[PDB]
Amino acid sequence: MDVFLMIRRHKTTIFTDAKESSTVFELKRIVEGILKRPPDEQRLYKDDQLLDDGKTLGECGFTSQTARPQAPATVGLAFRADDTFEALCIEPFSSPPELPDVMK
Amino acid sequence: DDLKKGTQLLEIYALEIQMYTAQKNNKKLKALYEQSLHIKSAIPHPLIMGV
Amino acid sequence: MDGEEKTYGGCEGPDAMYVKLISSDGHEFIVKREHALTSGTIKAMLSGPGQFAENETNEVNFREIPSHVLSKVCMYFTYKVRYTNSSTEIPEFPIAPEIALELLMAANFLDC
Amino acid sequence: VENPSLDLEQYAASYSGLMRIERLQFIADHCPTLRVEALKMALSFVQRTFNVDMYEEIHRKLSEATRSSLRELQNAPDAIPESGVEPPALDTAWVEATRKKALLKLEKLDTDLKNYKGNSIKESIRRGHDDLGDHYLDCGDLSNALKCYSRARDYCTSAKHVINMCLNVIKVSVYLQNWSHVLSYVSKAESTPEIAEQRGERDSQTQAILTKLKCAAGLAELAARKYKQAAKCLLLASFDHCDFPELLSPSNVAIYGGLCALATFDRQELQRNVISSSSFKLFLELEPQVRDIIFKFYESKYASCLKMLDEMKDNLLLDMYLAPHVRTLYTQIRNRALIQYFSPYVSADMHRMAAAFNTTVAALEDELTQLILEGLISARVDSHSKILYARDVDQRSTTFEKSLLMGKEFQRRAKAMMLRAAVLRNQIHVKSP
Repeated sequence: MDVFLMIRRHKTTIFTDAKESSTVFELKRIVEGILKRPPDEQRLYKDDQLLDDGKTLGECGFTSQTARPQAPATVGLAFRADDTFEALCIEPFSSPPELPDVMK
Repeated sequence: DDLKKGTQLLEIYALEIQMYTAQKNNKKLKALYEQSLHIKSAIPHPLIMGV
Repeated sequence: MDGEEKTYGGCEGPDAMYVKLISSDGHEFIVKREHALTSGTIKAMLSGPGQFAENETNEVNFREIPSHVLSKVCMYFTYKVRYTNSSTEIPEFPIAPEIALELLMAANFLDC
Repeated sequence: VENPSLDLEQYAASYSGLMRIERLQFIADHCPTLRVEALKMALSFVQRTFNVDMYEEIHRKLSEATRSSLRELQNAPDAIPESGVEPPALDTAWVEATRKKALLKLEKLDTDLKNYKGNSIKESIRRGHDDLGDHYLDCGDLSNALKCYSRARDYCTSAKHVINMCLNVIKVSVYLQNWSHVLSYVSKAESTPEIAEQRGERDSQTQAILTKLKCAAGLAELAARKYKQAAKCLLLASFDHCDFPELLSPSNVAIYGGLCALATFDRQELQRNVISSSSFKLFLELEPQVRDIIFKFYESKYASCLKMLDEMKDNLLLDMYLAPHVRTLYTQIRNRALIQYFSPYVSADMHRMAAAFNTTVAALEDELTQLILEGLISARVDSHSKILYARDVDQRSTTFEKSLLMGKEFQRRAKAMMLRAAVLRNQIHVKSP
């Protein structure tokens, strides 16, 4: 039923819970109370694509099999550095270290 | 605990039993028998008690 | 489109509603407060340190856990809390061979 | 076989969701006469709350019954739905309209659920879980329906909230073939309300609570081939619920419990269970064809009790769950009637038994072979005179020899145990591998 998403922006993930087919404007109000920023400055993206305020999460592609609690989906974040978007690309996680060869 | 002879709640249910027995409807006679136990615990021994 | 939404609802909270977890590569893992109560070392930091339990400055510094290890730890906290107090299907958790050897050492440290 | 005489109004108004569609498709695939009315009523249910998984499967069977000339449905449909009634067809602009309308209803219910959680109201959250659980069933999300009912368990505060929640998990566990989960949930729903409230639902009762908990468990016990446990719980339910919106019909509990106890109980046990109990008398009075079976079985009337069994077999085969049980329950009732009939006899004639069961001499000889190996009797077939004789051994022969064989194994196993304990004394363990 419930789906979990992560808002990553320049090596900074934000774990925020939302509904399956909820409005996009409702998700921006939750980040306002944690970042002390107006919701009009944030911009949610999905696979390098600008979303709309009139649409919902269920119409884009936020299903139960995709945004599972065990493996959430990456959500883009873009602020307002001047008048347009700011961030767009993030950085992946690090690589695992060398495994001990004495155990294999 | 004074005078008796005067029951209305049990007289209505007793009149339906004499009518439903002619139509052979055991589904309604079983429901009317359970409702007669509450009134039987508050009446002496008149004539409706034997019906 | 349709449907009535709530402006100040859901899981909206101040600085005391979400915690902060500092990784070893510079990543900042900000999760909920109820999800960090599964472990033992993280829960001990919120009860202390210290005579100030709540001060809008709660943070977790992990110098031994990098970024790829804490990425599965935060997902394991949500998987453990959500899949309780119910009776539904529980899918299998995808665990990599290179991560299983690292997740075992982190589970014993976090007491989970 | 199939039966053209069957009431489809009561069989479709008893269940809802996926059970109403599956029960109607099995009738059309088995009965050629009841195929147009079965597919028409099933297509009308797709209009309310549209979907995309159950709208393309129903139309697949309609095109194979009207366009194909191999079936009898050709002179009336003429390979076109324009024949008397106008069922919903399937075109290009219909596969897209049935998907956009279903997704619009999901976004409206999901948005309202987030607002109810922010108001800190446990009554609005529990009410919204029932609407989301039944919506994902008709669409095709079998895993999303169990996630909505499982979250409503923490918002209970009364006895009616636990009963309404436990009844929803049974509907999802039926499609998943989880018979063990149904038996584990009916026990929890019986200890909280203490069996029909704490006083019996005031004085008069219109919809009994015990009947709901006793009817949902009978469907899972029948599919698991458990006729002994299903016939012992269906007798406690009474006819006081007036049909069901999402459960079995009241005209099927008398057959489910009447046919299960007829194969596991004899004649003496039937007069004390399905006859002495006043709760099962209300269910048997609705269908007089089932009450005459018990009376004919007690009066040693196996000739008339067998002819009435095959007459109702064509009507029970049109069902979905009772259809696969016509080959396991019918063979046990016929075998039980033959054992009880041969108990007072000891030298029955083959010519008299063949004329009583409406059979012949050739079919009667084959029935005696399957009655000795499978049954618990002891008869002998004498082919020299065509008379079922009886030749049993002495009571002292099968008792002295059985006790002597057990005494020899008792002394052999006791002496062999001393040999195993002998090597365990001088420090000699296992050294073979």
